Amino acid sequence: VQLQESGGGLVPAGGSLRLSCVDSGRTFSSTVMAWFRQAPGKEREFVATIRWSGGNTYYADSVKGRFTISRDNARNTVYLQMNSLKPEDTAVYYCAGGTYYGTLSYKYDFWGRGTQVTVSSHHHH
Amino acid sequence: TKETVYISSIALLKMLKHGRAGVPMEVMGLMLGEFVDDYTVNVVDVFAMPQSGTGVSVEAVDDVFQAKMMDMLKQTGRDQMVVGWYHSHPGFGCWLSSVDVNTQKSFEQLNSRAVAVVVDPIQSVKGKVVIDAFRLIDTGAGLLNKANIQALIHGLNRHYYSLNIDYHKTAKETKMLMNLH
Amino acid sequence: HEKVTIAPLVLLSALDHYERTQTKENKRCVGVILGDANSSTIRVTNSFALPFEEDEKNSDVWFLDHNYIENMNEMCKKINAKEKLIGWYHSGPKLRASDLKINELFKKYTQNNPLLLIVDVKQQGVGLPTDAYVAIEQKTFLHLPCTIEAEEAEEIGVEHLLR
Ligand SMILES: [Zn+2]
Repeated sequence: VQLQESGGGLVPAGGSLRLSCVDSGRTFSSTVMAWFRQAPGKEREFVATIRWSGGNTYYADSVKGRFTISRDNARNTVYLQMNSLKPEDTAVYYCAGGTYYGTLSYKYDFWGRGTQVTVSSHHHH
Repeated sequence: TKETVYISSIALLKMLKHGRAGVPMEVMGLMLGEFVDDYTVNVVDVFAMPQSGTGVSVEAVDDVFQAKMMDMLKQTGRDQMVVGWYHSHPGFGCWLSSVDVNTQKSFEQLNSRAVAVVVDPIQSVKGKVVIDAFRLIDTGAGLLNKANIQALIHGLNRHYYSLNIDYHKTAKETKMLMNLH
Repeated sequence: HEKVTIAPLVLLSALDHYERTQTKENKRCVGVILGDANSSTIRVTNSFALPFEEDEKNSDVWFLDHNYIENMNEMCKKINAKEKLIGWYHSGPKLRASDLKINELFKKYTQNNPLLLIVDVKQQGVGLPTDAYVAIEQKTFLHLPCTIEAEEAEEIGVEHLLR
């Protein structure tokens, strides 16, 4: 599968994580990468989107001022830096790619398998 | 950078079909999608307004029709906001009359980023699609780009300016289009 | 010499429907198809989605909203008089056990023997993502040949989207 997420795990509240996603570029061409997240018994939710060329970025309100998405496009990598984490940020995180710069999950072309972020509700940074 | 309206496959086709079926009348509908950063408007879908209007005013917009449609679309997983409106001018070409300016004003009140799309579906049969997207300019009312000023002046002249247009397609849609062909 | 003419938008709308409703592995989506059936070739020119629910574990329980077909067709009639209700579609990939029964209920909204379009939304095959069926005693489904016919406006649309 073309996208492989990495990073992610358990962090205390207030803590920091950097998620990465590497694209092998062997079946889908993309001009846009996004992060999505899915908590159990909630809908998939948009986190952040970036254009390969240009680096323009767009963020979900619940995530502004604390997450940063960026891309090393010569190394085909996307990053999600997560700061000031809150227990409600707990979810499986998916990178996705395609040509649609925006928010709708079904407009993206391919998906990584997801990586679990668990923000502790007891332990703080 | 240049603001750009991204139009999905079904939105373009539904527009083309509705404009063509309304010839010789100017027909009209609403466009659904989302606004993103400042350089990006996605048009995901579109639906027709009935031709109750004599022509294309604010009056041609059927509030109870719009609501009933939005409500039923919601029950089948289409939940996007209204990002503007489109209308056809059959053979007249892509620009705005003064009445369209007024229609667009009233759309900008609701939402400052609202877009107006004009299709000429008659000229489109020459083998190329004739569409554009427009917004009013009166907010803004030493290196520069000469063609950008030339445009920003014709803009002030007619009270509106054009946006770039692009088409989005999913990899799946791409595959399907290649078989409908 | 029964033939079906399908407009590309219809198939693109089945696709968009199936994707936006996040249709799970094994599940299916269902709608209505609109066009002209007064002649020996059947013209499918439009479609719209239905709320629809079935029981994966029990194929004899399913729910179709009849109010919704009535209310939507009414609204389609206000934009195009000529596009009538002629059948229904689903995403398949194959014919399901409850299909004859569903088909029987659509008969009350059509003026033909309803056409069933099975749209392949998974695109894991070689050509036309669509098979057209009609019920007939001879009660069983008859495969009909179908083809793509695009009123010129749509056709250059489809080609503009590929360039
Ligand atoms: Zn006009």
